[PDB]
Amino acid sequence: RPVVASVSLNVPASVRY
Amino acid sequence: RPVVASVSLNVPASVRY
Amino acid sequence: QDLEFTRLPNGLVIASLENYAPASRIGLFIKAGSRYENSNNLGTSHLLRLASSLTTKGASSFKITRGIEAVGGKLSVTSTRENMAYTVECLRDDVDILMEFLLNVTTAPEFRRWEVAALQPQLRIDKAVALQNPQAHVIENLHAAAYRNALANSLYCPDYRIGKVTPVELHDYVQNHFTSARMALIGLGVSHPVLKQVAEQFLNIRLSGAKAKYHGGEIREQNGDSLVHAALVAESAAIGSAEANAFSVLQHVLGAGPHVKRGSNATSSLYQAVAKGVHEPFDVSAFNASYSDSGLFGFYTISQAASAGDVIKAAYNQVKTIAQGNLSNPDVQAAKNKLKAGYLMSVESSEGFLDEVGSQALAAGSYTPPSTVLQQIDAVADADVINAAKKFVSGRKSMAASGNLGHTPFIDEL
Amino acid sequence: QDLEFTRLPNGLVIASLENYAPASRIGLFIKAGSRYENSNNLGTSHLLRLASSLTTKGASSFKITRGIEAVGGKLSVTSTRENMAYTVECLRDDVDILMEFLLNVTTAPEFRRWEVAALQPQLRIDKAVALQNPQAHVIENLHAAAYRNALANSLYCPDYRIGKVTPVELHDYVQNHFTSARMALIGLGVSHPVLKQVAEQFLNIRLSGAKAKYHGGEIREQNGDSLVHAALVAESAAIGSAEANAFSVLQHVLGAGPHVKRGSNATSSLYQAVAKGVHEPFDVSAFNASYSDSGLFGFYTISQAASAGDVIKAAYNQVKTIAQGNLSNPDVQAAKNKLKAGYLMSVESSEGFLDEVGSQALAAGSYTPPSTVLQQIDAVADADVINAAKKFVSGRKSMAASGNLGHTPFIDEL
Repeated sequence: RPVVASVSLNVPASVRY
Repeated sequence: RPVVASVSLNVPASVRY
Repeated sequence: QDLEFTRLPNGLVIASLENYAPASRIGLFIKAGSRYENSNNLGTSHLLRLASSLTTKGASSFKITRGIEAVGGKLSVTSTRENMAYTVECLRDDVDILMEFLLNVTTAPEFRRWEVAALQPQLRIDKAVALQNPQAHVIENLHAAAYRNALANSLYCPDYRIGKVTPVELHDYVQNHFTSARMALIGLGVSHPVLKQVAEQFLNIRLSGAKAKYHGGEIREQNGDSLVHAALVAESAAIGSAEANAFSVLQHVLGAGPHVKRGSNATSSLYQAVAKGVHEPFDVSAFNASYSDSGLFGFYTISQAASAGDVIKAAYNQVKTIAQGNLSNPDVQAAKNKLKAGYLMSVESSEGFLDEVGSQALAAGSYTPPSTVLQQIDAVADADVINAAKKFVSGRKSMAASGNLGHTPFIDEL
Repeated sequence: QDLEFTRLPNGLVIASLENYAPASRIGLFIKAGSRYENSNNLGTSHLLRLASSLTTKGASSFKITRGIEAVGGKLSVTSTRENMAYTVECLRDDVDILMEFLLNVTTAPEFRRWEVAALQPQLRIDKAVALQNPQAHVIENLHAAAYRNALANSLYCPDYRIGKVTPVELHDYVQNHFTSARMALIGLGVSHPVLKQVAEQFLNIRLSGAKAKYHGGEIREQNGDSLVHAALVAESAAIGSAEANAFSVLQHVLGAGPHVKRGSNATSSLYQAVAKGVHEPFDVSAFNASYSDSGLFGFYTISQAASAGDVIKAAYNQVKTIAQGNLSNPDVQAAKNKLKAGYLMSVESSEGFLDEVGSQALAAGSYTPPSTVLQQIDAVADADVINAAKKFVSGRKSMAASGNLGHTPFIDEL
């Protein structure tokens, strides 16, 4: 699936798909 | 080049080519 | 309430939708993904994805991290091979603060020398958490194998690059890609003139990228895992083209992902086709990726070692049958009900909603409401759904896989 | 003195050449290279290449390492994708000891559990010293890209495999590949009946491998180095075939490596062809690899980043001219004088001599003296030398490269 990155200052870093 | 391995008990391990 | 949507002389989109919600929200979608990274500056966006919370001119790395937490907001950075979002959240009583924090990130980053040095080895963790989830180096090699120049640049950063990034190698990037001609100061839970104020006062400022030249190629990863993963794709088409909406429905025709928790996925043509003969664990689904210049389509594999070929040769044969006319209409109209749902359900949440309001604004220049899409799903043709798969089968193939690869075939053995 | 050469009922070759030299020497060439490693047991030969000096039945890992050093010998292990030599040396007054040490390695290895555990992390060093010399992961990926099943198995061991090798995963290997049907108890500086004694008393004991199915493929390594390395090859032929001896001369026609220290390599058709237009550092030469089942032929690159295409497109165009008939006879007869030399010069030393006495004995079954080879170099045809390059150009292509790859082209752009 068209994976997308995400980090933050307060949201847990994750891997959308 | 047709590389070859070589280790030993007393010769320094090397890479022929 | 309805959706304003405007545009400045600088090319800077805006939006706003004062839903009278308590929770304000902002997004600033930007085209600065990994594709605009040339050969020298690889992995820079990965670093820049963490470069939030760093020093600015208007405030320090410290003041930001405390002012935000006081009001109770966030500062998240979604990013893709195309885009680079700087999303936030807050309570609407305190937007005027958090806006000031934001544009000081983008409009005035100092990117000092030393704060970088602490920030680099963070990558070895960030890059590592992802690859606990083995998809995201399977999927990267596709873009590495299939495409060549721009979209092949992984989001994440190669190892050796770490320890070596330069700050000038950001200033050059920011001054070339955070540009008011290709941005989108989206908003939400907030009024329109407010944003029109700030953008004209801070964002009133001034490179390009090459095209994804498809190649067709295969990469292999014998990495000792107990399972197999594999993806097999072919040239898709970009978004906006109605050729897209034939794939995106052909997705659900073929493999959608589980709609029922712990379900047998009966209606999936592909997963059902594997279930005969196979009597061991597996899972499999469609892969649709639709970027502005181009895209990919195919499917993604999960199987044991010996049973890679015996699964992939169900998918490939199945989709040929979908290309040889063997198909029904209710499958499609059933499949559309899925596609017509996931779009709406995705934009259920303000965030998933916010992901779509602006993602259009950059490639396109207008917001398509949901209704106008559902027409474009209704106006789809069962001669496009077919082809579609004819493009897939006849088309050149790119492939990648990971795990044990002692019984996994190449393309040509298909 | 002349070269005895025999054969037992078990299929165990022997040799001996009592040159009345002071320094005795022995080799035991065996077919157990990486090719006979299946998907599960990868990197096992790498471990087994270090497994010398370990415990046996006839003696310990300790007694071996001290008895050898007392008399002053050695215990070296040359190994290839085909072969696995257990060479030694000594003074001829003390052969009867060192022989006993040897066959206890091969005929009675215990491969205890714990000595392995100390021995595994040695690989992370061994694997690391080599890749200070960047060729040996460029060259490995060729066999990884080009060939599929057997010869693609690198000599060296993948990372993740370390920490996980099993001893049973050696006993199964040894009992399947250190077999008296495919061995060669070569000797030198030593008499013939002596070896005939020992082999019948210890080696009087009892799998196969798949063939190298060429594919054609390309692998890429963007690894931040300051230079570029690249190799571009096509299907060669195996040894023994006179088609081989057309390549091996076509090697020196095209690029040989420097015969003059610090020389401009004038007579090399390829290196000279680069020297026009290019005015920066580079180096380039032919790549000939001739295994029993198959082989490869091509050339190997060294250049800067921007000037990869501008160098490779000299080689490829040049060799086309060698395939389009444009060629002279003295180049060949000059090139033969090189090939006729390197063979003899290689077997100058007893060791390099010993490398050839038995390498024939395993694939072939007879020792070809030097003279009989030099005839086979004289009987070569200038319609084989041509195709030869016609096979290269028209043939399917495999490729790999390492360094910076922002201006390095694929196959298809050639």
